[PDB]
Amino acid sequence: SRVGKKLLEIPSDVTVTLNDNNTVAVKGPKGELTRTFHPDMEIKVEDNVLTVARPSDQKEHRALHGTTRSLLGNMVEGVSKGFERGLELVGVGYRASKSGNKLVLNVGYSHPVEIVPEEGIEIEVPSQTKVVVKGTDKERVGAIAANIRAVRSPEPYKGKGIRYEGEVVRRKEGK
Amino acid sequence: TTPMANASTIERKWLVVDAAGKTLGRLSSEVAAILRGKHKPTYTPHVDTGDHVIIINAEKIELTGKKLTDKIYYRHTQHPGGLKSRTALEMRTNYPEKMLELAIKGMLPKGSLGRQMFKKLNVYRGSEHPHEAQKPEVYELRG
Amino acid sequence: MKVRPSVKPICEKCKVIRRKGKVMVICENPKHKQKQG
Amino acid sequence: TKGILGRKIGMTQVFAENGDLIPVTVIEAAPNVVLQKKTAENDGYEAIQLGFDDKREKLSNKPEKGHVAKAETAPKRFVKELRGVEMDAYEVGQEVKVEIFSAGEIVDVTGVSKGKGFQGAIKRHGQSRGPMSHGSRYHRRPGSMGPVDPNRVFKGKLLPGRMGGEQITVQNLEIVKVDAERNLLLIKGNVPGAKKSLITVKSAVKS
RNA sequence: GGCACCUCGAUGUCGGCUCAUCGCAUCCUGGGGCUGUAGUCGGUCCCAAGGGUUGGGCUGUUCGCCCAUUAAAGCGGUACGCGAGCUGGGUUCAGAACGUCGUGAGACAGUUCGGUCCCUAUCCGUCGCGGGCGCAGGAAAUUUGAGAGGAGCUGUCCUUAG
RNA sequence: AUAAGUGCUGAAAGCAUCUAAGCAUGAAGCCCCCCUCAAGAUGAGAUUUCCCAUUCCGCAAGGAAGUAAGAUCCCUGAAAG
Ligand SMILES: [K+]
Ligand SMILES: [K+]
Ligand SMILES: [K+]
Ligand SMILES: [K+]
Ligand SMILES: [K+]
Repeated sequence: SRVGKKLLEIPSDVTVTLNDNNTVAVKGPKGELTRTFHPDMEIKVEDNVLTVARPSDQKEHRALHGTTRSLLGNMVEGVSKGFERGLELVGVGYRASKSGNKLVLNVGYSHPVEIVPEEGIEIEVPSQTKVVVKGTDKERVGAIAANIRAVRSPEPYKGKGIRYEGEVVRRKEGK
Repeated sequence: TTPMANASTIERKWLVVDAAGKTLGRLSSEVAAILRGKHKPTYTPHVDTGDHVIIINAEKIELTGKKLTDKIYYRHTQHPGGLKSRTALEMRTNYPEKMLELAIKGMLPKGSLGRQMFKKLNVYRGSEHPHEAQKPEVYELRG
Repeated sequence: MKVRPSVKPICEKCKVIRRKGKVMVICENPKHKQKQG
Repeated sequence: TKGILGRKIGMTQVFAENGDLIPVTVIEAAPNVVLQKKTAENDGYEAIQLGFDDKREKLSNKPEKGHVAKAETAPKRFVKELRGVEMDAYEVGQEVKVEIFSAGEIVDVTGVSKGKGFQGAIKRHGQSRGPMSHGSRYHRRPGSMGPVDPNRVFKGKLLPGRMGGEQITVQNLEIVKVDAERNLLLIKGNVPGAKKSLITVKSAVKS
């Protein structure tokens, strides 16, 4: 596990605390993330460098080692820099609008689709055709972005729908 | 010459078995043995020589493999197409006492005496049982 | 989807994987999507 | 959940304000009383037990006298539980009167359906006759008992027997009119069972 | 079809009627992938057996063709389910006839007209209804719900919107 | 809660990857929700209320006899059969 073995530099503004049962809490400027890992993994913190160690070269351990390392890296990046996912509404009359904390999507249904974000996730609407999901947890940012994309996933005939920013939607010719 | 236990001679202890972290089958085989009274030298085939068993923490019983999802408890209602099913997961969550009872019931003898032996099993979801009056001893599984 | 006993790379960009113990191809070409069944 | 007990007087009919003709049933419901309040502590579920219909002190017994004593009312010919009711809005002794309901209020309505006695699988099971002609010796028998293979009849082969006298609940009937000087409801439609038979009216389960 | 293993001191045979029940290799309805899927329609494959799945004309028919419907008019198993439940048109007794073969008596998966369908249910099973005892005193009511059964279908129009 | 399906994050395998750990979504179907039966559920459940500890033998065990609360016979009947 090249990924697992790679060393994780902790920025000065991020504190990683290792609690019992391999529960790591990561605190930084953008908030706190807590996560339990598999017992077998050995997460060390020395001189603002987090290292992960696998007990053996068994299939499971090699896989866990890389995963654990990746997740801790995402937690540290998440509390420091945050994660953002960007969505582009493509379509005639396709518009997003923030109503309080709710995202309201008008995407050519006979009713508007409301999405309420979970705790720790902010949705911004910088333009009527652009939505940005921001948060600390990369998984949750991804989940919400996927949920929003699901309301009207991009179609191939004219690319219409909700897409990720820089998504290459495969296109087919109509008539 | 061979001695025989009977109602006058038999004396039944009460045993508490903690099911927490125990394998469904492996617990159940032992309990079934105690209920039958196979652990006593006075064991007599035609009489119920066994001890009472309380099981506690039935909800915390374990299964290996994918048996939580895959092991199915069928049953038939004796009406046509009356075959119902529950998964082991569904059993363990909602009917943990039934799950153990089923496993043990299948490991006892089947006739009149075997049904009688099953009456001395008492299974409970959580940590507590109401049989303080019977003054039950802990019994560790030999394994 | 193709659900078929034989699952194989059609093009070069086909990529055999295994999910849930089932041999699948995946490929930017959505024609080429395979599962084994 | 609101509920009350009543007797089915019998049907009649009622022009609406629009002038449409409404068939009703007349459920006389001289005030119900609360007799017990079951709780989650005591009984392991929350209910109230209503009494209805003043029974004569001849027709009573000491166990019926004794039980109503807390409420402080005469022995009640009909006693039926209501579950799901708001426990703190009753007290043992409290009277329940038809004015608990309103006109336009939806209700479910229980009774015991009018009994038929023993009946054929035609009437009972809405089965088809055979032919009446054409050399047929099969008029109103209940059909083949089923396949050969099993060597037994399949439980749920439907057969002549005693019909009617079931608990039945009709749902989503309207209250047309409430009269509290008579203790009546008027219910658009026809509810299970005879005249004088015990009718339970509740707020509808599917509202 | 092959074989000839049960039944020749008898295991009634086609079609229909009555009553269904099961499988899913799904006819409709539900959910999907791919499309040589613009839309409306479709094609194909995947999940799905919960429910549903028509009335006639002709023929003993099954089948099939046809008429008119339908969301659909599924395919199979259950002694080609169901004759101690029904029918008895066909097949398959005795009469008679045609064609044909035969010297003939007669014969024909050729045809034609006519031609007796028994049984008071013992047991299990099914559907209802009582009596008994049980349930560590004897009673009168009200109950919880382990468990079981039922229900489960779907059209068209309007609007969204030409 | 799931099927097919769609994924999120994610390594094994520096990439990619719906899966290995982890987290979602998703069928007229499954389990409930709705209707009915149901404690012979011998595992015979619960709650409320009523009666109240009698008289005899028999060493006791137990049996017998009057009764309580309550119910029935018999009788008038139907909304039941
Ligand atoms: K024969
Ligand atoms: K046969
Ligand atoms: K016959
Ligand atoms: K027979
Ligand atoms: K028999």
